[PDB]
Amino acid sequence: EDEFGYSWKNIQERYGTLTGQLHMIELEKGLGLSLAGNKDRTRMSVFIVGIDPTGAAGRDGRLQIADELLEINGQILYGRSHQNASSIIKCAPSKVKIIFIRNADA
Repeated sequence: EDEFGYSWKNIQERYGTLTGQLHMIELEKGLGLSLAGNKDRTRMSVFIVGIDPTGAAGRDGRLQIADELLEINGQILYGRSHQNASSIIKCAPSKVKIIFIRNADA
């Protein structure tokens, strides 16, 4: 585990059954992300719709448009409005840890 209780074992146990590919990354902050989604949708509840190419996420280069955000710093993002998820991200300290899933055709 890290400070949020995150390990690859743990996150695989929680989310390993979802269709798509699970990821976890750490970034230093802002992140320069635009989010969209629907609170009540059962997949794609909060997802990335924009990445500032000059901001922390863009420079890092691992996050991609349409990536579905599950958690940041121990807080669950799905089932909540994208604005609430954006607020959580904005209020977070510099160091962030993000669990997300990517949904490729093939």
